[PDB]
Amino acid sequence: NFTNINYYKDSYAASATRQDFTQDPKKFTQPVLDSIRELSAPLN
Amino acid sequence: NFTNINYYKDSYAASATRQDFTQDPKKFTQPVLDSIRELSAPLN
Amino acid sequence: PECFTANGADYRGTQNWTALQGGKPCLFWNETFQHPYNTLKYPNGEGGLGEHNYCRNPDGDVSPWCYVAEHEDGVYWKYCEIPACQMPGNLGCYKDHGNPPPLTGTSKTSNKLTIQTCISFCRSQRFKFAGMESGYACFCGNNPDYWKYGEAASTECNSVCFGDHTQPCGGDGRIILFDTLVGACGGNYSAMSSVVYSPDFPDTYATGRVCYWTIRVPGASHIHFSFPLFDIRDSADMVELLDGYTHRVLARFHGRSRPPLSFNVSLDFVILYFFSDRINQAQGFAVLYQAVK
Amino acid sequence: SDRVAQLTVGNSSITTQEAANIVLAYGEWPEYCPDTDATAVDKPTRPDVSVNRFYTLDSKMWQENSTGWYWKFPDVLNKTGVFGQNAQFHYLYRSGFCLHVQCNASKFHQGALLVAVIPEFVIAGRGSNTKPNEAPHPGFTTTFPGTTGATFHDPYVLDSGVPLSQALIYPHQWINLRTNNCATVIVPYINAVPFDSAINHSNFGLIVIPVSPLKYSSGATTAIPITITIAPLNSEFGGLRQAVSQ
Amino acid sequence: SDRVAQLTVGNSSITTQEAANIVLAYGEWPEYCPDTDATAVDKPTRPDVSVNRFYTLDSKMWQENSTGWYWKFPDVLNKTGVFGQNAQFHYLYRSGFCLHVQCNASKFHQGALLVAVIPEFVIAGRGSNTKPNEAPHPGFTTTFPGTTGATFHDPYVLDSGVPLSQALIYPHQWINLRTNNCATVIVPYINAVPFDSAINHSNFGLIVIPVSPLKYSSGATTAIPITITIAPLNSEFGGLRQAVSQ
Amino acid sequence: VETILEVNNTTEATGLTRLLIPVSSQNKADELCAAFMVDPGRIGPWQSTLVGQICRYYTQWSGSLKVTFMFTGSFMATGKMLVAYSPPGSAQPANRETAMLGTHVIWDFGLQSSVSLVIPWISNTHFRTAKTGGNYDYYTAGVVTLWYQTNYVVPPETPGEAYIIAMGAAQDNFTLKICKDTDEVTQQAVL
Amino acid sequence: ETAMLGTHVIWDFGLQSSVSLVIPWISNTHFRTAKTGGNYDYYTAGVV
Amino acid sequence: AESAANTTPSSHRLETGRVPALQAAETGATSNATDENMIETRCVVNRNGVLETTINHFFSRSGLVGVVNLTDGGTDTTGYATWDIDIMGFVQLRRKCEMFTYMRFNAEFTFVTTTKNGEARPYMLQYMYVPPGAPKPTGRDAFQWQTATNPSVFVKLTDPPAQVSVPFMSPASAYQWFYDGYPTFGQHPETSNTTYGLCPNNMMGTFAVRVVSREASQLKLQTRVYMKLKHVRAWVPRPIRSQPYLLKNFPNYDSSKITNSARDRSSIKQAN
Amino acid sequence: AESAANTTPSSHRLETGRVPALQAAETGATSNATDENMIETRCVVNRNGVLETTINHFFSRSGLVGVVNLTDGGTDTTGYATWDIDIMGFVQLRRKCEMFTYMRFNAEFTFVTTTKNGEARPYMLQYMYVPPGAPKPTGRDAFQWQTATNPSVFVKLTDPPAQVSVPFMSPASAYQWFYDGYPTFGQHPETSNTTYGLCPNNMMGTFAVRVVSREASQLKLQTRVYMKLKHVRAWVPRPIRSQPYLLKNFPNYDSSKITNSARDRSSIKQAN
Ligand SMILES: CCCCCCCCCCCCC/C=C/[C@H](O)[C@H](N)CO
Ligand SMILES: CCCCCCCCCCCCC/C=C/[C@H](O)[C@H](N)CO
Ligand SMILES: *[C@@H]1O[C@H](CO)[C@@H](O)[C@H](O)[C@H]1NC(C)=O
Ligand SMILES: *[C@@H]1O[C@H](CO)[C@@H](O)[C@H](O)[C@H]1NC(C)=O
Ligand SMILES: *[C@@H]1O[C@H](CO)[C@@H](O)[C@H](O)[C@H]1NC(C)=O
Repeated sequence: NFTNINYYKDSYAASATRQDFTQDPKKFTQPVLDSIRELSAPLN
Repeated sequence: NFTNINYYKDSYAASATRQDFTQDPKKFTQPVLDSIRELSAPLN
Repeated sequence: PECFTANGADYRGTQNWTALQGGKPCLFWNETFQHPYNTLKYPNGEGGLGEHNYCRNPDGDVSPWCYVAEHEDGVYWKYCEIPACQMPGNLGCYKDHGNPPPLTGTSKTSNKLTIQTCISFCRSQRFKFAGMESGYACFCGNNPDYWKYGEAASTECNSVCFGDHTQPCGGDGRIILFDTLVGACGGNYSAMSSVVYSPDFPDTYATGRVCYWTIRVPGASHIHFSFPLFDIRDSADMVELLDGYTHRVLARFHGRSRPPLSFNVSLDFVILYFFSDRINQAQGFAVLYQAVK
Repeated sequence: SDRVAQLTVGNSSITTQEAANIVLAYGEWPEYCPDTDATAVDKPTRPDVSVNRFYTLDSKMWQENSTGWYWKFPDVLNKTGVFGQNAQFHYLYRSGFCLHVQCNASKFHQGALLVAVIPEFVIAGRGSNTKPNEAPHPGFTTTFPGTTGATFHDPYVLDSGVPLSQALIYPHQWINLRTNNCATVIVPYINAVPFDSAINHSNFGLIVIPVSPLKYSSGATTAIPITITIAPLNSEFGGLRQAVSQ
Repeated sequence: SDRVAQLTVGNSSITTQEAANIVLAYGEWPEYCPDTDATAVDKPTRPDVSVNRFYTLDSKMWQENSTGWYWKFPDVLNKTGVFGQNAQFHYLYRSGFCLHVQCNASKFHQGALLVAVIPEFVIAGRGSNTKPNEAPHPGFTTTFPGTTGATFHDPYVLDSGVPLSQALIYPHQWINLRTNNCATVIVPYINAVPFDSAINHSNFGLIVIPVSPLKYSSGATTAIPITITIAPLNSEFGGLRQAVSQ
Repeated sequence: VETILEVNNTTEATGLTRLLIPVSSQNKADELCAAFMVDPGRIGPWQSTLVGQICRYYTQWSGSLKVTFMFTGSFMATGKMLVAYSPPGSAQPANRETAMLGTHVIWDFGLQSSVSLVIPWISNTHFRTAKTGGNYDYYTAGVVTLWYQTNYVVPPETPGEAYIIAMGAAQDNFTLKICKDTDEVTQQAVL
Repeated sequence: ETAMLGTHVIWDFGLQSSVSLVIPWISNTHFRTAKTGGNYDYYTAGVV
Repeated sequence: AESAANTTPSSHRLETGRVPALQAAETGATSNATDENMIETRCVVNRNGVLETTINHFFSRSGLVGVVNLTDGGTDTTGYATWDIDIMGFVQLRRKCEMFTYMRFNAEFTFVTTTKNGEARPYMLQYMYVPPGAPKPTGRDAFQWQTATNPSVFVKLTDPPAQVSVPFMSPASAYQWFYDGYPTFGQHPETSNTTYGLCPNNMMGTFAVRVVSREASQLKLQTRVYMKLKHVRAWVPRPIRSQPYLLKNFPNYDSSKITNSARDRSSIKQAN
Repeated sequence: AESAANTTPSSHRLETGRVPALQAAETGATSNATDENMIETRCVVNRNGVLETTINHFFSRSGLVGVVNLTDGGTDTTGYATWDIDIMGFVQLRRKCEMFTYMRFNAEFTFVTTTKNGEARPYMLQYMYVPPGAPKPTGRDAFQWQTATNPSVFVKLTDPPAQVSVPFMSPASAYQWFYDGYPTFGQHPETSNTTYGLCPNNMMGTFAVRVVSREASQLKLQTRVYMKLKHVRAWVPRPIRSQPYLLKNFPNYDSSKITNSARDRSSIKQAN
């Protein structure tokens, strides 16, 4: 099982590299400045 | 003699893996709670 | 018209081929001792079984079928695509591709989906055309463009329904068409010659059904009646034909009465009445009429 | 201590009584261009007091049969003040924006507004013609409305073929007349190029669409204006030359 | 941080905006029966997820000439859901209850409701006859109203000969339409016996009586419903046998 | 990310008034408000959200969903609403005393004007197919029904007709698998 | 099929020719009155 | 994270002050109310994978991109067959790619060539990529087909389909499918703004193909372009289009005859 | 254990109390009486292997699974040829696989395509796998044949037969060939229970195939499906069927005309 081997001098001619599991969801779900707590009223 | 080498990232596309010699026959032959001895009467 | 039932159970035709263009011949009903449907088992009719090779329906199937010769490739029986076998109110089967449907309207899915439940679902919302496919579908709509995907064969759309097992509910990706006026309870009829079915015609008629079918023709001389299909197993429920000018009864037919197949009456305001009971229900009627100007 | 806020940029201030939390678009603050991502060689200018301030546009009367309004933000401040003058003389431009939409009413009015920003908000022509010479295209006053603004014809599709329902992925804020009377969005510079001309390219655009219609009983006020204030935060300009209008 | 509350029991949740503090009846939490006070030998069952949840009853329109309504709580949930099915099959029963009464209105309506619980709320017959054969007694639909409910005839005497004024000793809560829109009472198991049949004995009963009448000006809404939600906390069942209805 | 559900997708409606749930003052003590299916890969209100299209690009989904309601009425108008989720089984509940046996939340109209009913994962198997039609009713999810808890009371000189905006998103345990083509576009004009 | 929902024991005829059904105490209160008649059916025990 | 999310065991609460189900939607944020702050849940160790939902596993599909006809007649012949490299010709990959604003990726173009009636006769073809600025070949025997300082592929019809890898070659830092501006300065008209939305950062030259022979070859070929995206990065997610496409470089839709995003129902108080 | 079993040297016994040949069969257990507790045996070191009798070496056979006809006419043409993926069409692999209740494995589908008269002409075919829920292609020139977000194989007739590997994709934890239940709720009839035994956990989509050309190709192809099981695990062993099969998804047998499990003899007191 080895698909990280390239056959050319150029790097864009390879296959899919190591997968990245990064998942930042808070930049779309809570784009607010005051961090709203989980157990609180959002407005006071 | 090497057939344990896979050529893809997926694991189901390989060949037959190392053979397992496990043989539990007592779960079908003697499915009883009181272990019947070999030299004894099965009922008393 | 040759078939007045939704599955062609009463079709006494002269068709001895499976299809007219690109078909194989049918086998005779007396040379079929191998199969459990032959004339050695069923004498005196029983669906129509003589010394012919016609496409009959003795087993209560969804379409008439004959015995084809087995060519060591499986199929020993084929459905017969009879062009003149369609109840008046059956537009035919059509193709169904995707998100733009042939019938733009309401949709409904159920595990008990017959022809009359879908017709009633499309009728209770004032839709013009009903439609069903794959056994579990009810597509309503009022658009005139329902042949946008092409016309399909009648033998292709013979998937059995889920509620009943003697009716074709379209097929996988193939929708069968029905108008909502069939099986209704009364209606202002102003056509030249149409058919009037009992309430819940594809099913058996319900308990306590009573309605008034009205037929008016703007200037007809006299009207002609007919009785293709009539099956009543009781003497309490009965059909009547009345004239609404002075409100008198013309003729009263019931289960113990065999109606004449054809007669003329010099009226133009005939109204039909059907008083059902709650004891015994077997099947309805298929009264066809004709007005000569 | 959350419903009150005073934003101060330059010599302007915005006080509030009925406010929700401020929205920071994509979690990124608007900053200056770093040397790693920059590509021009000439040194850019940074007034930081003369163009970074709250500019108030006109007010639009929110009626009952209203569809909605929209704007091209690097093109609305193209002629108003020191910012517009400084943007006409320069070829390159890069800044963020701070927004504030005012809409107040009584406790007897009902309604809701959806204010959001759409990067590269492309206006689509309306028609069913596929011939190249008669295919409808929006005019210049429709693509770039200027300081006045433009109205929607089919606000259900955002005038672009994309449904309004799915437009909640953008940096958005609601103005519910029973909850708040303002909405605040801070958006950074969003583009695939470091600098860009602020005359023939609008980066994003505000849109205000009343989802719930304005309703009130006979006897209350009938003029409900829609006011918008914009602060061009962290502005940069490059390529000084003659001043061009459009 | 006191006017908002979210009660979660099982797979149900009740959110609130206008709330007072929650009421804990007699300062005792509803718990399971200890081995010292118990008397049965068979092991009781505890679903704890299938019967411990918020069950919502019907809504009753609060009119202007309304007297009040009441309920027998171990008899209202006698036929609704897994709790009712599990209570029909068993002979013994012991649980507490969590209540919530919803009644919302605008800021232009006025009125007040008194919701409270009365352990062993016995309905009294109404009449002035002392002969044993004609002395009036309430019917079964009056003593046990079921999931629907029953109305008061003389709510000033609580339909029992005890004045409504002195009924403030019970675990009670007020619903003042200018202050809150809900009332919450948590009552434990109150009985002189450890277990008891939930079919022929109601432990307590809710009562809602409008003390201040509902008033409003011509032009506002006129349908004011009264909704009640009940959570059978810490339920136990014993004596499994055939299912009986009543 | 929450996205406005299209609950009023019926006929006799225009485009903009199609995302609003009408709320009025009912005279009878208990009536039924808008109701809709949970299945996101099914023809209905979920077709208008981003989660529905993303689940349409795939064929099997798992994890819990979230439906967030929002009251956009007047400030003086109060009331309580019952949002009840019911697991698969029989058809839509007829009355409230039947629908309140499932998963429900009492939502009152206060200063905060939004409730968020979570839809738990009560499936027998790990994944559900977005097909859910005819003989695929094995993978149905349930019915979310919004009932009137107390009433929609309104003071005088105040309109007595409000609206509720329904939003929908997915939780953190949301999982997708097996990529396929969507069925929102079948043909296309030569471009 | 109705009586087998309570407390029951299957007894087969073998070498030992005696079974002993225990009757447990499934009462609500601690003591039962031996009266058990008419309006005293509150203190009944059951049917074997 | 290789799995989705685990569930914490929960219980009931009887107390005032904590309201997790009253998340305000006016703030523009998404409700963060979990199941543990609600109906009593259990302990579930979820091991469902999230690898398939990534962007590199979502854009790793070829799809049809371009269809190029080559008649090569005898009296009405042209010889060559150029094809402007653009992705907006077929609405499947266009709908899959226009859900983002800025993208950056590589390509794995594949060419499947068939005959009119369908037949693989051993005819050698020449696939030429003409970069933007280079002269286009005019004729099957032109000077430009020498392919000096120009990449080209020689393959037959009986051979497997050709497949080359293409790097990121836009002069900007990323591609864009929506350009809210104009390509050049000047006065813009009010009648027909045919240059609005045009992005010069996407013109990736022209693709040409001929038949390598001397005299002629009476055969009508039909090439298909399959482009597999790889090493893709996307920014600023955009909603998915709900209207049918009408043009290639313009997102025009029908003003009348609008398509609703959801189909119609019988009543609002009905789930089915 | 790599060998079967060795034998211990035994001898005769003359004593009371030990009865190894009186194993009771009423207990439901199998008699565990060996040879050493009986007639005098010897010491044998058995080295016969047990590797071939394992499950992975027993299910590693391809066998015929499906036969798909493709006529591709000119006047009565269809173009495509779909095939529901099921194993119950041929009784050999069905009899080999229905001796267990629950199984879990992978597949190595192989497609052998021949002509009517038998001939390998260089015609390229397209094998498409349609998952359950995806639309089926209707026509040789349909929209679904683009194979965007859909796996497909392009191969010719002169090429070797194609061979792909298929993972375990049932929504349950294992397959099952016997489902004692109903797929949905409702009232079930007494006349014809045509939905009894149906398991929705086995519908593995549909397999389609067409001829990649422009106009037509007057040739009647006939594809054969060969599925090799691998990585297989079985549970709850079930007896082998002794009656001839009659239907595909139903284990129906003949009420009259019963087939005995053993053939008849002359007499019971006769071995031959
Ligand atoms: C040797 C022949 C190679 C054939 C392929 C040509 C190589 C250059 C391909 C560049 C890849 C561009 C992918 C898309 C670019 C732009 O976004 C589109 N033109 C606009 O949609
Ligand atoms: C690219 C073409 C591939 C052709 C093969 C289709 C891939 C999917 C095959 C799934 C393997 C399923 C094996 C048997 C499944 C069920 O048990 C049967 N349908 C019922 O007998
Ligand atoms: C069908 O019947 C007609 C009767 O006119 C006869 O002429 C014809 O030969 C028959 N064909 C077959 C195939 O039996
Ligand atoms: C069946 O009937 C036909 C027509 O009368 C006749 O020609 C044929 O011989 C019959 N076959 C048998 C087996 O009697
Ligand atoms: C009724 O009159 C018509 C004349 O139009 C005739 O054809 C028909 O046979 C008559 N019916 C009877 C029963 O004589």
